[PDB]
Amino acid sequence: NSTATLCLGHHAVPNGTIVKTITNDQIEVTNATELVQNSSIGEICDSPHQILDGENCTLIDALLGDPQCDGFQNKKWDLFVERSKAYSNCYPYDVPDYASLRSLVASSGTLEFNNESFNWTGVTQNGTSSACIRRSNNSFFSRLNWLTHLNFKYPALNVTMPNNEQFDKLYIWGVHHPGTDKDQIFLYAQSSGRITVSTKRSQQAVIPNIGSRPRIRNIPSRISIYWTIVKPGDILLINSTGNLIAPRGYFKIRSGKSSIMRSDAPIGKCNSECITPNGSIPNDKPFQNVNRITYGACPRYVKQSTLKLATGMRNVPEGIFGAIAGFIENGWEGMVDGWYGFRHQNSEGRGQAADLKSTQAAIDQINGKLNRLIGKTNEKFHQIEKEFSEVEGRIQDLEKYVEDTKIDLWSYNAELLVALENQHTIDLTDSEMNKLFEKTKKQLRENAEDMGNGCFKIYHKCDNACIGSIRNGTYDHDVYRDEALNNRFQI
Amino acid sequence: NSTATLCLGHHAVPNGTIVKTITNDQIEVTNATELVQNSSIGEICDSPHQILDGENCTLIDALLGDPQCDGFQNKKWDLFVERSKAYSNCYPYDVPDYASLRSLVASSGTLEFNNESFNWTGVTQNGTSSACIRRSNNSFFSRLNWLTHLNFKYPALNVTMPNNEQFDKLYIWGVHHPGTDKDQIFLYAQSSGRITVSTKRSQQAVIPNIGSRPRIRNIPSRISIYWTIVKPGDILLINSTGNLIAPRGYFKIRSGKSSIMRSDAPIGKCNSECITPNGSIPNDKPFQNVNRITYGACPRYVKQSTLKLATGMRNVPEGIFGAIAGFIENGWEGMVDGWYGFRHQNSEGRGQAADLKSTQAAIDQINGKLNRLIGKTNEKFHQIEKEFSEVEGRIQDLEKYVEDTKIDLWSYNAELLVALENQHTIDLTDSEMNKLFEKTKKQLRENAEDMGNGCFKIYHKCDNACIGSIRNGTYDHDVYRDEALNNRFQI
Amino acid sequence: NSTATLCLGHHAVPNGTIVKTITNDQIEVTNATELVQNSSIGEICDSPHQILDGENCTLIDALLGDPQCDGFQNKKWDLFVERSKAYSNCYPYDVPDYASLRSLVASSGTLEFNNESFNWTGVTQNGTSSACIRRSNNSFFSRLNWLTHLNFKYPALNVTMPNNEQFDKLYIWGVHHPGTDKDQIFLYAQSSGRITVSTKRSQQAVIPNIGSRPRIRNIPSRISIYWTIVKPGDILLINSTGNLIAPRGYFKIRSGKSSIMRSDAPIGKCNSECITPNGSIPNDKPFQNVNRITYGACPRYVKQSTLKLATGMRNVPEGIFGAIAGFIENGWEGMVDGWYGFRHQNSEGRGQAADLKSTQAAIDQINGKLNRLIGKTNEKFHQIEKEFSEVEGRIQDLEKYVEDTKIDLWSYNAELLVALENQHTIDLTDSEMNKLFEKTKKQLRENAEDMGNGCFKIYHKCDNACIGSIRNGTYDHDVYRDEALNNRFQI
Ligand SMILES: *[C@@H]1O[C@H](CO)[C@@H](O[C@@H]2O[C@H](CO)[C@@H](O)[C@H](O)[C@H]2NC(C)=O)[C@H](O)[C@H]1NC(C)=O
Ligand SMILES: *[C@@H]1O[C@H](CO)[C@@H](O[C@@H]2O[C@H](CO)[C@@H](O)[C@H](O)[C@H]2NC(C)=O)[C@H](O)[C@H]1NC(C)=O
Ligand SMILES: *[C@@H]1O[C@H](CO)[C@@H](O[C@@H]2O[C@H](CO)[C@@H](O)[C@H](O)[C@H]2NC(C)=O)[C@H](O)[C@H]1NC(C)=O
Ligand SMILES: *[C@@H]1O[C@H](CO)[C@@H](O)[C@H](O)[C@H]1NC(C)=O
Ligand SMILES: *[C@@H]1O[C@H](CO)[C@@H](O)[C@H](O)[C@H]1NC(C)=O
Ligand SMILES: *[C@@H]1O[C@H](CO)[C@@H](O)[C@H](O)[C@H]1NC(C)=O
Ligand SMILES: *[C@@H]1O[C@H](CO)[C@@H](O)[C@H](O)[C@H]1NC(C)=O
Ligand SMILES: *[C@@H]1O[C@H](CO)[C@@H](O)[C@H](O)[C@H]1NC(C)=O
Ligand SMILES: *[C@@H]1O[C@H](CO)[C@@H](O)[C@H](O)[C@H]1NC(C)=O
Ligand SMILES: *[C@@H]1O[C@H](CO)[C@@H](O)[C@H](O)[C@H]1NC(C)=O
Ligand SMILES: *[C@@H]1O[C@H](CO)[C@@H](O)[C@H](O)[C@H]1NC(C)=O
Ligand SMILES: *[C@@H]1O[C@H](CO)[C@@H](O)[C@H](O)[C@H]1NC(C)=O
Ligand SMILES: *[C@@H]1O[C@H](CO)[C@@H](O)[C@H](O)[C@H]1NC(C)=O
Ligand SMILES: *[C@@H]1O[C@H](CO)[C@@H](O)[C@H](O)[C@H]1NC(C)=O
Ligand SMILES: *[C@@H]1O[C@H](CO)[C@@H](O)[C@H](O)[C@H]1NC(C)=O
Ligand SMILES: *[C@@H]1O[C@H](CO)[C@@H](O)[C@H](O)[C@H]1NC(C)=O
Ligand SMILES: *[C@@H]1O[C@H](CO)[C@@H](O)[C@H](O)[C@H]1NC(C)=O
Ligand SMILES: *[C@@H]1O[C@H](CO)[C@@H](O)[C@H](O)[C@H]1NC(C)=O
Ligand SMILES: *[C@@H]1O[C@H](CO)[C@@H](O)[C@H](O)[C@H]1NC(C)=O
Ligand SMILES: *[C@@H]1O[C@H](CO)[C@@H](O)[C@H](O)[C@H]1NC(C)=O
Ligand SMILES: *[C@@H]1O[C@H](CO)[C@@H](O)[C@H](O)[C@H]1NC(C)=O
Ligand SMILES: *[C@@H]1O[C@H](CO)[C@@H](O)[C@H](O)[C@H]1NC(C)=O
Ligand SMILES: *[C@@H]1O[C@H](CO)[C@@H](O)[C@H](O)[C@H]1NC(C)=O
Ligand SMILES: *[C@@H]1O[C@H](CO)[C@@H](O)[C@H](O)[C@H]1NC(C)=O
Repeated sequence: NSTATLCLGHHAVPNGTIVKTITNDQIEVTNATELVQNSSIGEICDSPHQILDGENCTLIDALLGDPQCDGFQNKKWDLFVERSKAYSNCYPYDVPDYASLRSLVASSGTLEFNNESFNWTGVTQNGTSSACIRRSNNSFFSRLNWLTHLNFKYPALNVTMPNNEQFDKLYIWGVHHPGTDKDQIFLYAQSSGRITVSTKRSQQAVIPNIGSRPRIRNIPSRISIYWTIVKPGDILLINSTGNLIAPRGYFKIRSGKSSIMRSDAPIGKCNSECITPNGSIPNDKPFQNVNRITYGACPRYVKQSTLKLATGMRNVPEGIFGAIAGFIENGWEGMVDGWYGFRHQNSEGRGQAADLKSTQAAIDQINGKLNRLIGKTNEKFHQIEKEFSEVEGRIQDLEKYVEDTKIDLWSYNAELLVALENQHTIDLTDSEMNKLFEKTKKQLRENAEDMGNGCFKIYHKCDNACIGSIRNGTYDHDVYRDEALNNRFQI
Repeated sequence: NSTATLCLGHHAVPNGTIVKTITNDQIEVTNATELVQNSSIGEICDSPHQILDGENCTLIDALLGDPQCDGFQNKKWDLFVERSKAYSNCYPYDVPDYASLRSLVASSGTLEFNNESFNWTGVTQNGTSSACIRRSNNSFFSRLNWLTHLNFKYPALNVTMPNNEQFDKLYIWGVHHPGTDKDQIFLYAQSSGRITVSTKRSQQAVIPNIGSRPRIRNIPSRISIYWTIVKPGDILLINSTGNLIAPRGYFKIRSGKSSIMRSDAPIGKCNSECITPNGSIPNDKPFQNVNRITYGACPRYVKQSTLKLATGMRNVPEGIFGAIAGFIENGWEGMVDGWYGFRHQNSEGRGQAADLKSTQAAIDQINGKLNRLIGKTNEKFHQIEKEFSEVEGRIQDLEKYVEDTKIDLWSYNAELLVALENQHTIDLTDSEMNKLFEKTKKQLRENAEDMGNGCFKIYHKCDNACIGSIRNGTYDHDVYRDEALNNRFQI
Repeated sequence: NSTATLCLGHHAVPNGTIVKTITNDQIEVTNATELVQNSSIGEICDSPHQILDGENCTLIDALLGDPQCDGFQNKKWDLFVERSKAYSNCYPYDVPDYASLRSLVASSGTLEFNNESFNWTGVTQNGTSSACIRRSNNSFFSRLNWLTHLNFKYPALNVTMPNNEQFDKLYIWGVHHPGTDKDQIFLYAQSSGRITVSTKRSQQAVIPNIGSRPRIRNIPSRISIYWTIVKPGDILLINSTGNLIAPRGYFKIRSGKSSIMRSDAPIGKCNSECITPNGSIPNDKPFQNVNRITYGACPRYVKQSTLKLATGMRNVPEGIFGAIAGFIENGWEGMVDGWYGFRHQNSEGRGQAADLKSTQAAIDQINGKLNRLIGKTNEKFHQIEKEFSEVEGRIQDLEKYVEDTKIDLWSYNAELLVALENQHTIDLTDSEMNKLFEKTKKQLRENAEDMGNGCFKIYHKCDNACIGSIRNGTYDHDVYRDEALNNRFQI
């Protein structure tokens, strides 16, 4: 009562959160934040990326000109979205290395088509069919020109088209495989058939194959689709003695941030940077567990479903410096205006006051970590395919291995980051507590002794103004030293 | 002698181990554990994975039905093991994209075969040869049907088989390349030859090639092998005007954890989760240096041959807090019952006692690290090939680049992990020493002074019970304070 | 004046450097070092790697024997350098899977050619042309043998060459595609044409294709190039009924550290381990931002343009322990002979002296980090291509994805490394300051008090020798204790 008590302490909360550290699988901190995005809003937002809903059409079909896809002529996109309900409703076709054509078009991001006046003298043009109905009338692929005999003849062709432009030209064309020699003759006069299209730096030579294939919408014949790119100064040369499905011009081909994604998520009227096939996801967090397939500024895909980053000190209700959860027995739930503070007992009563500077010092360091982690995601656009409908073997093994390797390495980085950061956050908060204790100890000089539990026995009368002077660093120890020394060193 | 001495200290061992840290390439700790598995027991354990020793046969040969491999019919496996002594002893064949077929079968993990009744009217069946001897009699691939002319004719074929099942069908078939036009005629009547097998979504068209190839076991002709997968609702259509080696049915194809590995390690009767081509390896450690090729729950392959994780404090025989290898000059080899402790000298003699709580605190943190690192390996099954017998160029460059990239990134993670963990382990053990010293200092209050080497000069008579009271935290400093103050502050 | 003052402190500089840490985006340290190499000297040094400047020739052209490339016969290289000004000046040719052939030759690293005596009876040899002029005379590819009819006939060929050597043989050959049936007849008698070259383990069957292609230097015909590798015990068998461009022997094929790089950097007379297409770069730093394409012992490519590693303490002009930028208000710019030191004031004046041991302790730890980071780069030779002139789709997507994945993971490692190291460097330097303060405090025992700003009020007369005794650890506190106690505990 000719003394006072001044206790240093830290807050605590009733609702702590369990986090992982380097040394401990489960340690409770006052607060934490989730680093793995685990949910989607279920819609693909139409902003800020130019979305193109394929709806009933695949990219290839819109490219070829299946009547169902006429509304897609000359469209551009940042992301083309293919629905699984999609289906082709024209002449049956295949594409050798389909995936590569789909990819290069997707990545180009435009269906811009220019018509070119090819010299088809000696042949019938605009071939038409019952399996490809447009406006209730028999039609064909809008971008392709089906050549047939004219007056029962079909001469050799040797037509050229030069690229005298400042850009690349993308040609799409194909070969017809009739189901019967009857049809071969009926359509092309001759029995055989041969197609050869060349440039200065390439040649693709195709030999038709008459034969039966299982009928698709009642058609047993097939078209095989091919592409060739012609650069400025180069020339397209197309030779044919049969079966040639002719281009009507070229597609502009670009390089940019365009791509394509398989999804059945509906398009919504909203704005979100990151798109997955499950829908758009917020990109505030650095990691996500929604889908390895993403487009835009996205958190990185990891295996974990949750990773909590501590944003507060260890919670001790009721560190390397040994203050928090050490010589200070527990935290103060009644301290809600700061993280660290003072409790005192003197002649005028018992009080509690937060220390702002130590509180702010810890908060700033924690916000420093958050600043490095939150809202810093990176943009990816066209990548590789990561889900597959058919067995292909080698190349598919490689593609899957690459993505699995990547994911394990990112999942490792995420796990280690959080464990290291959390160990460090618990240590820095213990350190700020220790610094406050140490600073106060030095202030008191010979006027007080450390009771070993964060409390100082102050060996002189110390009213509220006196305690206040200690808390704001204006305590003059010389004023009380004589009083304190006599109380300390007596019998 | 009207005083006592109490010294704080830590153990040390005669046999220290050198580890790496962030700041030091070679620092000695009391104990460490090896994180890189560097040895195999030389055998592939037959448990707990279903092992299939190919012995004399490659997977493809067991698939085709080389008489040598009859015992393999309809077998399943988790891991198929190909021996290098393996060799084919039937009709000479090649497979275009051999590696992809080998892969998809390996990954499927079953040789389950169902026979199908194909309508081969107009042809001779069960063709047979001298290069493929079964039961001492001329035979052929058990799963293939060699068609030849019947009565010197060989009509067009147009046979269908539909998939009306709930699963995929895998068809294996092939084309015969006779060495002479003589043989072409002798076998198939006609001079030419043509094979076309189709589904609703595919077509593979093959044209035979008569010609001589260097004789393998005296045969200059060859079979080329092909495969096609037919899904539910789809149909196989096979057209042929020559040279068709016919399937006798389909293989069930599955998806699972199956794979294949090249090794000459004998199969042992033992249980081990992780298999390498050198033999099975323990998977307690997180890393391994045995082989980049693995199967099962395996440590990750890294380049280092050794990485030691400190599991004890710095060894100081004869840190950031400056206690261990700092103001405490050395450790105590005579302390074998704890890591940290007390030595005293008083009127009753000199003694040493371990402090359990500080010892346990360091041990728990170290076990926390071990828990994150030991026995936590991850399962990989079918991957990519990582050793190659032939030059292939581009794709092989990519496969090698991917694995080399992966390995360097894991080797980096391993190196950094151990350096960080070791720096931290040395620091946390120094910290526990410091906390014990600090706690003891506070206990003694004004009754003792810090001599600067971890020892306290206690300024009062302190018998064994008194020293004991300090060690178990029951020391009442008020009892001795008058005695201590008078001894401290005299002349 | 019956007292002295002894202040503990650390240096500071006028020219600090901003670095990143875990908790702070911008913190000033006394010194830092750059970890990202951002510049090239613009030349490719001809040492210590054997450089081969392709100059006007591509690797393939030197391989085939384009007259322009005669000087390259049988050359070896560590790194072949292709110039963009390069051009072919012989018979127009293409290579299917050009990139794979270029790669395997590059990786082999030799143009060693042995001539082989093939039995070409029944044919004319040494075919020659106007598009391939050597010594002012019509010539051909030096390594190829253009076969034509002899006396208007051209029999079937069935020539063998066996590998009875201890090494692999690499055969290069090709097929001629005449522009007219006229030329086909003129050159090869027959109308058709067929080439089939085989080994015991392979067969490549080619069918020529008569037709027009856009003329390259006035030639509309083309040669297609192929390769086959024959191992010891195996045999080359080449059948042909037309159009065969024959090999004149084989290339030795090796395995080693050879590769190829596209660059327009001039070759310089200098020595540098690391080569990029921009020129050689120093490899002292662990990372580089110059080019993802490298050869030799190179720093790793990362995205950042700069990463500064702190090599000094926090700069405080005018940490977890709270000494530097904590209870010590600022550093001393006037201390240029050490990092930590003593300032005193006594009867004889005011002085400053560096403490070497604490200075050396921090410097050693920092050099420990530098030793792990500086001059430890790793050797890579032949890798994958990373820049592309044509759209290819799938495989190119995979190659680009792999490199982009790798780069992001290394850029992550670099960013985290520096942030962790810097946080730790700032903390260890604060720790050394704290240890020095703590050690000094203990030395002084009851003779001094901590004023709270790193300074001790020493309560006795302490001349220069006395202060000196404190700095070199020979201070005997017992000598002054009576004097000090009386001054401390008075009124
Ligand atoms: C080969 O066989 C298939 C199936 O038996 C034939 O295709 C069928 O043709 C009939 C008309 O005769 C159609 O009604 C069926 O719908 C077809 N089935 C399928 C699965 O496409 C085919 O015509 C035969 N080939 C030849 C040349 O006759
Ligand atoms: C092409 O040449 C090869 C090798 O000279 C011939 O193959 C040989 O045929 C004889 C029989 O006449 C066998 O005894 C040899 O063992 C064969 N050698 C090899 C390497 O296979 C082949 O017959 C020739 N082609 C033709 C059509 O006669
Ligand atoms: C196919 O057309 C091309 C271009 O019209 C022809 O190639 C030209 O041939 C003339 C000679 O008649 C040359 O002067 C031109 O330089 C050639 N142009 C190109 C682009 O190569 C080609 O001859 C035609 N095919 C046939 C069989 O006549
Ligand atoms: C703890 O409770 C408070 C008050 O209800 C709340 O604001 C805070 O978010 C809670 N913390 C956690 C981690 O849920
Ligand atoms: C928990 O931490 C996060 C991140 O700093 C913050 O947004 C949230 O407000 C905190 N919760 C409380 C109750 O302070
Ligand atoms: C898509 O096709 C379905 C039939 O499969 C049809 O009902 C629907 O109206 C089509 N949608 C559009 C936009 O054409
Ligand atoms: C074919 O149809 C297109 C438009 O559908 C037309 O521009 C073109 O002139 C037609 N060709 C012929 C030969 O009539
Ligand atoms: C393929 O089979 C059908 C039925 O005979 C028919 O297209 C034809 O006969 C066969 N192909 C050839 C090239 O003869
Ligand atoms: C996203 O879709 C995948 C299937 O493509 C599914 O496995 C995953 O659970 C989905 N995620 C969410 C959050 O719905
Ligand atoms: C320090 O506390 C005393 C006591 O209440 C007060 O009078 C004084 O204004 C404070 N000083 C500062 C700088 O706030
Ligand atoms: C040190 O020696 C003891 C006793 O022989 C032994 O148990 C221990 O394993 C040794 N430590 C090392 C790292 O070898
Ligand atoms: C060394 O550490 C390992 C891991 O904690 C432990 O298994 C072993 O018993 C330790 N050795 C000694 C001698 O304590
Ligand atoms: C495997 O083949 C060798 C001959 O190459 C033979 O000696 C051995 O008995 C065969 N093993 C089996 C299991 O058939
Ligand atoms: C061919 O042999 C199999 C069994 O080896 C038999 O089931 C089949 O009936 C035979 N075919 C003919 C046409 O005899
Ligand atoms: C290939 O060479 C041999 C020997 O003459 C024979 O098979 C045939 O004559 C050649 N091929 C063709 C298609 O003529
Ligand atoms: C495992 O096999 C590889 C060769 O495939 C060899 O380089 C390596 O040394 C072997 N490891 C052991 C531990 O035997
Ligand atoms: C503390 O030590 C004293 C002295 O030996 C002993 O009597 C007492 O039982 C100890 N207290 C505890 C709680 O063990
Ligand atoms: C600071 O200045 C000194 C003297 O000019 C110089 O040697 C040193 O390199 C400078 N530090 C930096 C980081 O530029
Ligand atoms: C800065 O640090 C680097 C690396 O230790 C060193 O080379 C350089 O001399 C230092 N600069 C000064 C001025 O000490
Ligand atoms: C390379 O070709 C150019 C013409 O394109 C020529 O001027 C130059 O002399 C050539 N250089 C060599 C080394 O042949
Ligand atoms: C073809 O030319 C080469 C050298 O240019 C010569 O060795 C060879 O004998 C010639 N061939 C003939 C058939 O003259
Ligand atoms: C290709 O076109 C040109 C011009 O007629 C010529 O080479 C030939 O007629 C065509 N090809 C065939 C195989 O007829
Ligand atoms: C190196 O070359 C690349 C283009 O290949 C260029 O983007 C980069 O800026 C160059 N780097 C330097 C340091 O010149
Ligand atoms: C310590 O300092 C004193 C005072 O100058 C000096 O006489 C003595 O030689 C020093 N001791 C050592 C070991 O350098």
